[PDB]
Amino acid sequence: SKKTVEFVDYVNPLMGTESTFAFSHGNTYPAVAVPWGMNFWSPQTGENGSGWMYTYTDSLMRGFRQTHQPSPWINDYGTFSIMPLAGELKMSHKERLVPFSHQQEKATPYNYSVTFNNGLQTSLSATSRGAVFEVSFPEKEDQYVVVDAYNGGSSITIEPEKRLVKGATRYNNGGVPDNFANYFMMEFSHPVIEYGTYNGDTLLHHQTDVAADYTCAYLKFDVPAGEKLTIRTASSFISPEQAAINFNREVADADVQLISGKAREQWNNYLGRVEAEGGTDEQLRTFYSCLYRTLLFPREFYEFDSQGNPVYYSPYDGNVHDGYMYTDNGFWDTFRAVHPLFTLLYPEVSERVTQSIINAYNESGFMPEWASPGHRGCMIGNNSVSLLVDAWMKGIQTVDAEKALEAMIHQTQARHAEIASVGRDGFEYYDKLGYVPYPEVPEATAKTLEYAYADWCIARFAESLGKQDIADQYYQKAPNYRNLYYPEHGFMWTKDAKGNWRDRFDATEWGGPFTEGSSWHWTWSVFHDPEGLSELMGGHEPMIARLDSMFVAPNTYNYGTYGFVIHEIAEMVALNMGQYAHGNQPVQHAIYLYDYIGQPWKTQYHLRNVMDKLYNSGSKGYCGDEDNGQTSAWYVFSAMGFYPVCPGMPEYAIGSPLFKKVTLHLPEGKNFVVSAADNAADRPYIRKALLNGQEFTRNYLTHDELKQGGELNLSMDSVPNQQRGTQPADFPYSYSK
Amino acid sequence: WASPGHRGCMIGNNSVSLLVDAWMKGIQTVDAEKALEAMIHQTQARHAEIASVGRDGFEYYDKLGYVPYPEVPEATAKTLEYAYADWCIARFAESLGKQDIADQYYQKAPNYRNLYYPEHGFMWTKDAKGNWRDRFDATEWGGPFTEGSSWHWTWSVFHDPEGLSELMGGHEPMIARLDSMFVAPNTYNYGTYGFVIHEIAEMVALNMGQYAHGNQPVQHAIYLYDYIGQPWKTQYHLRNVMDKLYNSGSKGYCGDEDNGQTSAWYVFSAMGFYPVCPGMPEYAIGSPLFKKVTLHLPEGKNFVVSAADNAADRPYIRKALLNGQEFTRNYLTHDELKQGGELNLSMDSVPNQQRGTQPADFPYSYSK
Ligand code: NA
Ligand code: NA
Repeated sequence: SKKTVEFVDYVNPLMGTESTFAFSHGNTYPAVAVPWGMNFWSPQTGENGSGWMYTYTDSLMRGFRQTHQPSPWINDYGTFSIMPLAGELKMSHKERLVPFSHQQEKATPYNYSVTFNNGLQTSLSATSRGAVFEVSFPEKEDQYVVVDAYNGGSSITIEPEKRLVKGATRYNNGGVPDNFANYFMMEFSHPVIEYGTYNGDTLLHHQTDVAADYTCAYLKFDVPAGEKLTIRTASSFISPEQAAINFNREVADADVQLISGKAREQWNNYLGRVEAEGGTDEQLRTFYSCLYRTLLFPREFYEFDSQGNPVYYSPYDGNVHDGYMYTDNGFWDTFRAVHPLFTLLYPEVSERVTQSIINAYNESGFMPEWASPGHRGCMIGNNSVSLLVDAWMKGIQTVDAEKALEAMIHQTQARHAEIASVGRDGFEYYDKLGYVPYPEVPEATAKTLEYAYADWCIARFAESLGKQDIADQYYQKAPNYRNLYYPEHGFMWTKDAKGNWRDRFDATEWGGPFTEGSSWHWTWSVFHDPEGLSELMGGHEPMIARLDSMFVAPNTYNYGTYGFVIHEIAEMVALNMGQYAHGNQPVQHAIYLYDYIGQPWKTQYHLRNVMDKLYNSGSKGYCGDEDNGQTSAWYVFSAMGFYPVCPGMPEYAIGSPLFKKVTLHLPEGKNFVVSAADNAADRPYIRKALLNGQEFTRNYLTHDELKQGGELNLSMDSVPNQQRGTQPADFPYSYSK
Repeated sequence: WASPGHRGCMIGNNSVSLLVDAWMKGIQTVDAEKALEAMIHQTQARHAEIASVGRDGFEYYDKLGYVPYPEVPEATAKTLEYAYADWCIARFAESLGKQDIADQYYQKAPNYRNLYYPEHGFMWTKDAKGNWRDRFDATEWGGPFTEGSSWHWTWSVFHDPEGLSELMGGHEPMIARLDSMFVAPNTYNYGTYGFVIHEIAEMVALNMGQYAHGNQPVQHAIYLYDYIGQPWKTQYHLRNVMDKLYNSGSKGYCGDEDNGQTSAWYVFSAMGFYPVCPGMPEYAIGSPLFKKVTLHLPEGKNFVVSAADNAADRPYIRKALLNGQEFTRNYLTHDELKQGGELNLSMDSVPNQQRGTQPADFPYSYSK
């Protein structure tokens, strides 16, 4: 039903725009899009070529980009920009610098609007594959639009009499076939009075066709006072003909108001699949902003042909195929919570994503791990397997079982000749030794830990097909994490190919056999077997103590006499020293581990503390020094009250919900409610629970329990209930249990 | 190091810098041939007992392009100091018309590149066989470094900021790394309960020591934004440092005064400009502390830096006139000062991101 404040109204696309470390994979741009849209749009302040496309502290705008960028370091491909200008014409991105104030900027998912200091106003709204702009030019100043087709070998053609511009952009950062291009077209509402092209060296007036390394074109207008210029645009990865089909289907005849309303409706539809009630405006903004961020990637990479059928340009083999393709995703990051969120609330997406993984395998020989748009060398692991198996175990079964199994096994028994992250780096050593050795293989221990998990997923998959021999082969590798636990030191470490432990153990030392972390983080990377990890650590007791040594309260000695303001200044210190590296991948699940070892109240306390202290909805809203936006799905799940600790096992460990109520609108008209009528900032603890009206003491919900609809009714309290959730029957899955 | 005669202390051949910086500014009171002989000898010889007199490890340096560790103590710091002295000698020889000698020394000016560890993005160390020392650690003091770690010493390339940015991946990455050194502290959501809790938080960041003010190899670092397109950041951060890291009381400095050096940084920075690279007669512009400074130079010439609307929260240069003409360069030459005149600055509470961002505006780099 219509509401005064709709879910999309809570979204701030600039949340955490100042929260990201320069040398991380976190994006900072206010994406204008529809969910999973093939093309995104954004303001651009950075130079062409810079992954730092939009920098909040920069006050000069250069263009509005059609972008696909999933990380500043992965960078962009198939990108061009459009830039309206008043007064003086400037062609090169190096010279198009127009001052604006954030006070005259309004960024939302369905429309970005900005008014420059010179009074020129523009806004744009996106469809899946196109966009529409309005431009209001200042009176009595020259009126231009510049189209920038980027460098790397581009072309632009102007047809002034038809008010059309078409072109091809080929800029990319690798991972593309030899015939790669994005074919674009745009239409202007008003007569093109003058026009010209630029080839990176010379501005050529009256010329209408240009091709060079770097190309731009300008159009000059004479829009009458009171009127606005509309620009309609769409692109395709298939051909100029398909770009025109996309244009005609999605943006032809539209003004920005039409596209804006449609995108707003789409966002409200998709965001509204989880309805949060009974929270502050700040909490609602944080939640829906994180959810918006979560519904952007991976992007759909398919298009609908003249017959309305889905087709795609393959970024793996460069041919056009029937069916579905997605891209722009690092599974090493997104298997943990983003794809699990899809399997629950957006399973129609997982249905197509899983098919696309197999398609990429058919087209290239390997499943992707980091793709943008094709195979890119980045990060580690075989988490492609997790997406397939997690979905399969939740009843999302669109791929052929035998083909999927073959692909999974191959991913663990081969590696790309050039790209270490494609397939399994070090598989020969791992199969022989039970671990990947360092310094023989970079990041060996983090790899071993990721591989033991992927092998557990493959065992689970094979077992569910009745292929018990293959399952037992893979279950034999599931405990390989144990092979790197250094008993004298009580942490994961590394060995060379001869079995010698690396000299001078140091739990805090980054790099080497570890990835983006140290043993302090990577020791927790055993989410398929928390019970087996506790065994290594000497039992539930020692494990609880080590978790406690990550989330411990600040020490204020006798200084708290100055007030409660003392414990706040004191809490900063632990976070700044980084005892808990919120966002660090191998410990994203760690707060939930208390659910497995008998003290769920600690999960409840710490989770609620993190949600309150490390998030807000503003420009620095991903507060964790180690959080560069990657915890968006983590926040959505955690606010709802539960989290997929081990994808591939259809279970969600229970934390503590943020709102008085969330309602999940699931397939086939089923609704699942988590109600917490007496929830409050100082009432993080679950005293009692009813599941569908029956006393409920388990520390997890199954996917089936959610999917069938119903209600988890929680009685929240300010003190923990130490008699609840402490029995072995209450604990979620472990391989060794 | 002299007190009163030769004393074994510290490193480098910066005697050469005193001679060359003065010479290139027109101070020429020594025999040119004798000075060149002495400079060359300083790089080709070492005192039998005192490591800091002459060039410790010169044999290795000339052969390998760097001083190796553990063969020579403090090898990486020495290499970086030597690359700069060699650049100075090249400048001197060139000005005398000795182009061959100049070219031989200019070939050594880029030796700083030989210790940049690409995998890690910091200066590090190699042994004589060319093997990187195991267990890289950017914050590890001692060994191949002195009075600092790679974190500090990575910035010790005053004769070639452009070439340093090249190693780092360009202007933007170098900006990003400077920004992290000078970043204001993270206050999470604690900003609500109190304030300036941000001020208190700043003191913690300084206790931690992200930017080691006074630490020699990074003294110039705040001025580097002048070389890479964002002078407004130099302006903001310099003024912050001058306000927060100095006072006139008994605990007035953040570290050793050092024979006028920490003191001289403050004097230059308060006047509005700083000699990033002695031996090159120019001064990178920062942001003046006062509404006016007048320098009384030789031959009755006076140079004025005026900033009539200067104030504590107006650290930025909106606009400048040099001797009445629009001025956008991020440096003044020694000749511009010496001849007398005025740099008239319009100060502002917000940065002017359109000013001083062009290649023509950047000061000297050997690589440019
Ligand atoms: Na952050
Ligand atoms: Na705004």
